[PDB]
Amino acid sequence: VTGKGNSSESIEAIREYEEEFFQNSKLLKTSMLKAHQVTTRNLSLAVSDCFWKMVRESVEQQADSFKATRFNLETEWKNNYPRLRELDRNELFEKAKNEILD
Amino acid sequence: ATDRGSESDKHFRKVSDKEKIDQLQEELLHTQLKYQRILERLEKENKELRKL
Repeated sequence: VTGKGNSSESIEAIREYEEEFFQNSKLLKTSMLKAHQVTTRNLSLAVSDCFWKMVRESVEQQADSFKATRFNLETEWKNNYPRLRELDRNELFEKAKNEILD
Repeated sequence: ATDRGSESDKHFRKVSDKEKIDQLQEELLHTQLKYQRILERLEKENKELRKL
């Protein structure tokens, strides 16, 4: 529910269009559109509620792949790099620096 | 550890458990179990002889 309007039009212009377009146009006079489809708040709510439902349903199981990845990395380390730790940009640099200085 | 069945069994068991708690079974916990109350009520309705 928007019109060409301008970039300065407020959100309440959307409510004004929700009234004028649908009370004036065939969208309600001929029942082409349902009232709950007129409301953009219903789009917002339908997205939000099902969004958090999908969150609660699916996000939890992402731990299985996280654990599998950690297991694979630690397995490669144990098999080949038992001395390997969180040897990120800082730790390897420090060890190389100390060896160089020595 | 090398060429040992025990390590393969441990790896298989860990992966199997991770799959058992994966998304395949997670969905069923939110789509099937919550209607077991309705199933139990329908079982109670079925055992009653009123319908028969």
